This record gives sequence, structure tokens and C-alpha cells, in this order.
Amino acid sequence: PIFLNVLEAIEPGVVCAGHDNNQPDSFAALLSSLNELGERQLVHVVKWAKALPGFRNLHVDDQMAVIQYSWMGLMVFAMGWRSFTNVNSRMLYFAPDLVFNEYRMHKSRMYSQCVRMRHLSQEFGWLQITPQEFLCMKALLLFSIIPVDGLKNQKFFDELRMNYIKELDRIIARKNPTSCSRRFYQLTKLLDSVQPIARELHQFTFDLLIKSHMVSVDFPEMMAEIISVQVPKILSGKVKPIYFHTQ
Amino acid sequence: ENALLRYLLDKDD
Ligand SMILES: C[C@]12CC[C@H]3[C@@H](CCC4=CC(=O)CC[C@@]43C)[C@@H]1CC[C@@H]2O
Repeated sequence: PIFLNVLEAIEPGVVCAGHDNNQPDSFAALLSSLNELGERQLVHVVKWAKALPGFRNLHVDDQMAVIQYSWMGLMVFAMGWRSFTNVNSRMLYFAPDLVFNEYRMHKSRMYSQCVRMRHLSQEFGWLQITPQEFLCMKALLLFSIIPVDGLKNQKFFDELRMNYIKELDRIIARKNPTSCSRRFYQLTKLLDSVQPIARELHQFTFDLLIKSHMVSVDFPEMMAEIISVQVPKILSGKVKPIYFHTQ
Repeated sequence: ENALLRYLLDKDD
């Protein structure tokens, strides 16, 4: 199982947000900690992506692009998984030092978004998603959002995405075709469900960046740049998710 | 051109 071996081997470890849990909750402290967590996880997503089979055959500008567009979805999906495995989706396990209960979901001013993320987490339970299905699905999320005008070398991206879909299908293949078919259907629907969540978070973080000075929310270096240059391309429709099913 | 991100992509470390 060469492909699964690799994904297992390269999977990032635990990342802490640096949140002070000894202090009372506030919108500013929670969001500043989430922002710092995003920066920390981005460092890990880059190291991971570089190690994915075939990633480096992409044009370097395209490597940059897929990372810059896909991080929100990737990170939401991984957080959904952590939440499922660590706390049976009861709370949102952003990091060991940043676990959102309902009060934090309210104080963060992201309650509705948190609801959807917890629903995603529950799906891993409801669908009985395996660790190996999770790994293949997460890898595929890196290749699920691109410019409508295409990438620099679209053909190499298309080939890579194709191969990650095939690896997912293999990990699903059940000597009964109907079982594998229903399963692939379910998992592709679940992958699609990440995108509207990521989009709502894109809008929220962009709006927050625009007003960050007014609410005492800190955005680290890479996050601020990505959210001001790359995220607006998503929000303006220049960059769109790749859906399996018609929305 | 995100310099910090490109640096992370370019560095081996
Ligand atoms: C983008 C954001 C900071 C980074 C957060 C994001 C919510 C989803 C998320 C889950 C993680 O596990 C890493 C941090 C991220 C990626 C937050 C929504 C608003 C805040 O500005």
C-alpha cells in the first residue's frame, strides 16, 4: 500500500494555538488565537504538501496557488476529524489548547459557522469514516479549488487530481458494486460539503481583516497577506471550488 | 508574490 503508507508517514502531528486558557474568553483573544493557529498550521500544510506524491511536478506558482486557495477547507476538514476522534464531535477541537464549547462558539461571533463545522465532524461518525479514507480525502482537498481561468500548467494539476481520486476509490474498494458506489457517492458528497463552510469562513475572516484594527484582532504575517490578496479572488468568483456533484 | 510562503515552499528544513 505505497500510497497510504506515504500519507500516513507524512501526516502532521499536534499543533497548539498558544491560547491562554487561564484568562476569561473574549472575541479578541479567541480570534487572535485562531489566527495564530492558522499561521502555525499553514507552516505544517506547506511541509506536508511538499511531501505528497506528485506535488512537486506541479509548476511552482501552481503549488503556491493550490496552497493559498485550499488551506481553509483542508484545515476545517482536519479539525472536524480531530473533533470526531478526540471528543466525539461534542466540541470543536481546534487544538489541544483551543477547544470550543458552545459558549466559545457564541463569543467568537461564528456560532452558525461553528454549527456547520460540528455537523461536518458528526458526519465522520455517521458515515463511519476510516482513518485511511480521511487521509485520502484530505489530500484530495488540496486539489479541489483553482482559478476559473485555470492554472499555469493545468494539465499536470488535472493528472494529479485524477490520481488522488483513483487512490480514494481504491481505498473504498466490498465484492458488491452497489456498496462501493453508495460509499463513493457518500464520501464525494461529504467532500463537497466542506466548500460552502470554507466559503462562509472566507467571508468572515476577510470582513474581520478589513475591520481588525477596530476589534483588537491580530492577524499574523502570512494570514494577513493571503486573506487580502488570495481570499478576495475566491469571494469575487475568480477562484472556485471543484465540486463532484452539481450544487 | 507571497514572499514568506514562497520561502517556506523553497526551504528544505
Ligand atoms: C480564518 C480564522 C483563523 C484560522 C481558523 C479559521 C477557522 C477554521 C480553522 C480551523 C483550524 O483548525 C485551524 C485554524 C482555522 C483555519 C478562522 C475563521 C476566522 C479566523 O480569522
